Amino acid sequence: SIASRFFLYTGPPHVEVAAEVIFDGIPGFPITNSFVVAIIIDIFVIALAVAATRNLQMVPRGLQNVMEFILESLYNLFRNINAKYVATAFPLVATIFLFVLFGNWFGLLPGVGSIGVCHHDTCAAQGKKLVPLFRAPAADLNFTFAIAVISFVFIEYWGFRALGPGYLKKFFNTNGIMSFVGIIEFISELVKPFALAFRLFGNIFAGEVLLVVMAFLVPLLLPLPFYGFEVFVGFIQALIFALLTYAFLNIAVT
Amino acid sequence: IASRFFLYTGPPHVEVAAEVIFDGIPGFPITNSFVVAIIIDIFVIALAVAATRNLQMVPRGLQNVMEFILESLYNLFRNINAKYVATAFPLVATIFLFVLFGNWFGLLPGVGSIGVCHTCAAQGKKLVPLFRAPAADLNFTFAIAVISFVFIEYWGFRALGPGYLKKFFNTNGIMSFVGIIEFISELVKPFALAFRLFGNIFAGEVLLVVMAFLVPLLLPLPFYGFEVFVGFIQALIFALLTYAFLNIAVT
Amino acid sequence: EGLNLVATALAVGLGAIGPGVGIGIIVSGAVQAIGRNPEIENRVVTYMFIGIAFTEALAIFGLVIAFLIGF
Amino acid sequence: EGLNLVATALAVGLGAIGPGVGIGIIVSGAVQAIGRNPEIENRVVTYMFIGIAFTEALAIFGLVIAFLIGF
Amino acid sequence: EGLNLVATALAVGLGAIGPGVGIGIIVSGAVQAIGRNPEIENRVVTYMFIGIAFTEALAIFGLVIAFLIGF
Amino acid sequence: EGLNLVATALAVGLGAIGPGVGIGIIVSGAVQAIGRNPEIENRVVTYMFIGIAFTEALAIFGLVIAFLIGF
Amino acid sequence: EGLNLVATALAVGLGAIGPGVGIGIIVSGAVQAIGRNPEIENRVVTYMFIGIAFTEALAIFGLVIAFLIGF
Amino acid sequence: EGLNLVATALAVGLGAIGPGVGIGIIVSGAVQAIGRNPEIENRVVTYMFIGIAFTEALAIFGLVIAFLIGF
Amino acid sequence: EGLNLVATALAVGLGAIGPGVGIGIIVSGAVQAIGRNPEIENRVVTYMFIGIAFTEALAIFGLVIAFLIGF
Amino acid sequence: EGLNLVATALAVGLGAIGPGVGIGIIVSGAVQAIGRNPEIENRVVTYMFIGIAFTEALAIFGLVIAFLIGF
Amino acid sequence: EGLNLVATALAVGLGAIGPGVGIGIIVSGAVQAIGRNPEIENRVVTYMFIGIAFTEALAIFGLVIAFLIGF
Amino acid sequence: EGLNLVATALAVGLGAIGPGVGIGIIVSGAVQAIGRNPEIENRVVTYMFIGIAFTEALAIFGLVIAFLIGF
Amino acid sequence: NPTLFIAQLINFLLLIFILRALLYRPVMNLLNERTRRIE
Amino acid sequence: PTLFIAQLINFLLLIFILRALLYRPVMNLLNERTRRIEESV
Amino acid sequence: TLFIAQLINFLLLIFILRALLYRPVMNLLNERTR
Amino acid sequence: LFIAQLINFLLLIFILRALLYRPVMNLLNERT
Repeated sequence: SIASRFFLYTGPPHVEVAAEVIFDGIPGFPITNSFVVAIIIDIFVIALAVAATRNLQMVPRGLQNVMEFILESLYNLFRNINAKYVATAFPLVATIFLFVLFGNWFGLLPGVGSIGVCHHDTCAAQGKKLVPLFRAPAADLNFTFAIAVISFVFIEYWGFRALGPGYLKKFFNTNGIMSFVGIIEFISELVKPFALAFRLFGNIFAGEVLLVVMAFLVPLLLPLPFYGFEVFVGFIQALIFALLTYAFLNIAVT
Repeated sequence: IASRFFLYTGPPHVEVAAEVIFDGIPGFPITNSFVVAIIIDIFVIALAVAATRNLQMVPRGLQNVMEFILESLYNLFRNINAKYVATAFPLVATIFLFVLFGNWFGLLPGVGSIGVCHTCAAQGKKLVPLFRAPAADLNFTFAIAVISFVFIEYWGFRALGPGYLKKFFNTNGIMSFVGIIEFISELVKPFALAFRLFGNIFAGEVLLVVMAFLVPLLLPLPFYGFEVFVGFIQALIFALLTYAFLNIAVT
Repeated sequence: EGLNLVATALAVGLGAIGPGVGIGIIVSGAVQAIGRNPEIENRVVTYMFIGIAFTEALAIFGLVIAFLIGF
Repeated sequence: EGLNLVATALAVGLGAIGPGVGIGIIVSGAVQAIGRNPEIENRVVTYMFIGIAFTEALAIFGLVIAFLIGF
Repeated sequence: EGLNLVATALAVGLGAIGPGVGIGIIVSGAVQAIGRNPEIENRVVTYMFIGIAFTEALAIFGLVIAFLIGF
Repeated sequence: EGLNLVATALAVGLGAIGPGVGIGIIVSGAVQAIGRNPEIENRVVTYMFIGIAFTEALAIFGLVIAFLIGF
Repeated sequence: EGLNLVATALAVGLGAIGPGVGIGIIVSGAVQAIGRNPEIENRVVTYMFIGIAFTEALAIFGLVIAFLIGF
Repeated sequence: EGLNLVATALAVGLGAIGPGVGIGIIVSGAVQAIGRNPEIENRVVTYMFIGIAFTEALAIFGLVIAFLIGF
Repeated sequence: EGLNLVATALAVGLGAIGPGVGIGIIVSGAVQAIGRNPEIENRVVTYMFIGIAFTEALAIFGLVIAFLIGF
Repeated sequence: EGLNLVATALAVGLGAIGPGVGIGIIVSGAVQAIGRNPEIENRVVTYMFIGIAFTEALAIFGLVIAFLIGF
Repeated sequence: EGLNLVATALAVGLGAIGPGVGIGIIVSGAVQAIGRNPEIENRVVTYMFIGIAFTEALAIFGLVIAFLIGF
Repeated sequence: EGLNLVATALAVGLGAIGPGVGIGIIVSGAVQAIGRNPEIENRVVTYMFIGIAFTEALAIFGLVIAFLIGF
Repeated sequence: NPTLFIAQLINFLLLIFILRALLYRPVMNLLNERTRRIE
Repeated sequence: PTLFIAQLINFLLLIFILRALLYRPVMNLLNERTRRIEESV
Repeated sequence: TLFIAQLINFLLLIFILRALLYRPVMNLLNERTR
Repeated sequence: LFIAQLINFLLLIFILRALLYRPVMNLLNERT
């Protein structure tokens, strides 16, 4: 079944849009193809949380155990990184990992690159062009930019509060060592959130492009190692994003 | 502060060329390189006769300096090979002494400035520099490289039987596939030597000339130091490589 | 002209050069760690796998950019 | 003219090779240190991960430059 | 004017330079490790294999893209 | 003309490749030092971070020049 | 026109850049393993030959691509 | 004729590549030596700076050429 | 024009750096092994001269094609 | 034409790539040797400075041609 | 046309980068093994010079090719 | 045209990375050896220095070609 | 607008974080109870 | 569209392949959690 | 006119070398004589 | 000019050989 592309040719990679597309027409702010998926992922997270913590059984079992294990692992990792600031940042770093992970896995779901609304696929026969539905929020720059700037504001606030006025201007008055490194540190901190957002943006985007291209080459048994690589790298990207945020906080305070 | 303030001497001077033949009015015309080679030979002869005119125990002064320089070279060559350290000593010792003073001569005031012509540059004369470093020419350097290669081949054949051409063009298997280019490398050992010695002095003197054009004073002093260093390194290293090649040939 | 083809080829090749030495260093270090008291096998293979995951992520970045240029 | 395609190719290829060897050496040193001792593995894993983060920052900067050039 | 030929050349060369330097490190590290001790033996062997396989994928692209250009 | 695009790509990539391997080597050395001796990691961490900043200065210089050429 | 000749030359040059250093690392590691101890020489020589064949695969890929472009 | 832009871009990138890896290996060696022996802190780091204050200095020269494009 | 000369330049220059460093790596590994143990010189010598030859072959291709350009 | 600016940039960059990592390797080796035994400080520093002088001589060799291109 | 001159420059350049790192590795391994065992200081020297002659032949071939196309 | 002018820039700039890294590794290895053993302080000075010249010679090669193109 | 879309995404992320704070609080309480039982 | 069918087939194959190896690890993690709960007593 | 600058540079270099290397060279020569 | 340079080098080599034969003999006598 290696040459199955002859019977089923996927066609050219129509999915090459480098921006969010409005799914439902709205007079005000439209709902983008990534915003609906973000809402769906939030709904799924709420559903699993309310399923796990509805009873609050003493001995964890089943779904409660599964939810507890990952949270405990994240708590232990963050305690390993820093001691006293885990509780101050645990919800934000925890939700920045779980929320983007399911969206990352949502990209691997069937129909992420094919199912869509009208404005050779299916809608090319009709006059209206074919746009994809179910686009991961991480594939959209707006969501990544928002979470990166939220994390940046958080670390700035918790560095200013931790070191008082010192974090306001580091040790610029040294003039021996912390004179040119200080501005270097400041510009590094300036480019840090852009790197954070772009890391999640490019990885998922390249994931969609690779998944579509592999279908174009051979849409049977060829994109399976790439599918495994992508489902692994989405979780790994979420984990490294959370760990990077907490480590940036830890180096900010100290 | 120590500002340059040498705009008068900062005129455009980026002239560079290969060996420049001298007037050579008589037959067999000479070059500017082969009057510097002659004067370095005269200087070496004068130093040798100064060291030789009074030889006695407890060396002191110029004689002690000559003994220390010669004994250091003898120790360095013995550390490589002790069998031929006396059989090939005069050649390597002559190579080091002749080149080193030739390299240091290019740093004297007048090298690249004293124009033989027919200095004399306001006019239309060629203003050929009288003092050109002998090691910065592809004639003297090629001559010493080829005579070193001849010495290596002769002594590499003096005691090897017909076995010198056994490491090359052999039928030992894989040794054949490396035996040819090994000979070919042996072919290019003199050339690689000459282009090594010719360029380094030429590169240094051109660097000094260019730095003179950029800022005439207080800029090129570290480069003058680096060049007076690297000249002695090159002079020593040519003899060291000659001895090492001879040792690897006899073995 | 065929300059687009040259762009695609240069993209894929120069996106593949980095990972080639990358995963090589990764696996060399991992096997070296294994050879010294092979008792931490699980951890070392997991860290090697996440490292090569990042490395192949850059490789896939280069590959997909080259493919998109091929369009 | 197609020179934009060559620009994107150059950007992605350079941003790919730049850190690939970097992250390879990162994880190689990390796994070597882990093999030396597993007691402080977490503390040094944090540092190797932030180094990988900086390398990815460089790589993705190179990648988004190519994306900007493409549009 | 024949830019596809140089495109294929760039593809092959820049996609083979990566594996060329990679595989040598890949299996050389394991060779010196197993020279240090032969007890673990083939348990490490598959690793370089899959490691080679990883960069082999790059090598595959280093041909495949070129094979796309050449025909 | 499109020469600005290849200019920006050249700037970012060529100024990013060096710092990538530089930071990789820096963090790998700090990793090795911490693993063999974790008591003095504080000075080790400080020196590693100042080195990271030193090379990130060059990386940011390249990125800023690329941005300036872009606009 | 002339692009075919430079294409073949670049193909062979960048198909030799990789396997050269790869073979170098291969032989260095193998001979170090030999220097460690005897009685494992045959296995590590077989592994070294495997690595040599792996690099020669890329070498002959570049060579045959250059020959095909020459035709 | 935007050759000035690609000129300054290539200048800064290729003057940043070298000092980056130079600083990387400098810091790696320095932190390794520091981990080996603490009380040499004031001495070795000075040589580190003696290296580092050279490395980026050379980079500035390349950056100077970049600024010389604006001259 | 001079495209044939450019091809000769690419063939002689590129494709020699690979073996140019491979020879050094091979002989340095052999020398390190022979210093750590001189009682296995013969075998080392064999594993020397084959490996050199192999990567020398990689140089040889990059030579001969250049001569083939000379015709 | 503006190609002279490109020539200056090429000269400075390609002359900076080499010594930029050369001086780094010099300092790394010297600092590692000092850390191994802090009693050979003077000789090690002198040889390190000799290496620095040679590498900076290479850098100046690039710089003077870069300036002469402007001439 | 000056294409012959740039071809000559490229030929000598990429012919010169070949040996340099190689011979550096050669004599670095040689001096390291000599320091490891001062007793062996004759065979190591011969094999180091043999390797140097092996690798510098490529540079000499590049130089003579550059000279041939320069006249 | 300025192509001849850029040819000298390539000639001087190229063939500097090779000898630069060679000088770096030569001095690093020699300083490491003399640190491990001061008794070899004579020999380690001699051999490394001639190796220096080797690397240096290569750089000078490229440099002279620049002038061979510059005038 | 793109700015409006970014602001809306930020608001959605903040709301998700606030909601997960309730979920994290039950998880924290469960972990504290487990630690107390261990104590 | 045929893209939807191809994506569904690929997703089904990938899910089966991943589950064939993840059944052991998820069950092992659940067993470890159950053992910890039992050790709590 | 470059002759004056070359002479000045050579004199400065000779003075610097003599000032910074007379004592060690003289000590080495005296030790060799002894 | 190459032949002239080689002849001059050979003459200088002979002169330095005589000078060293005097100095090598002097050093050997000092050693004994």
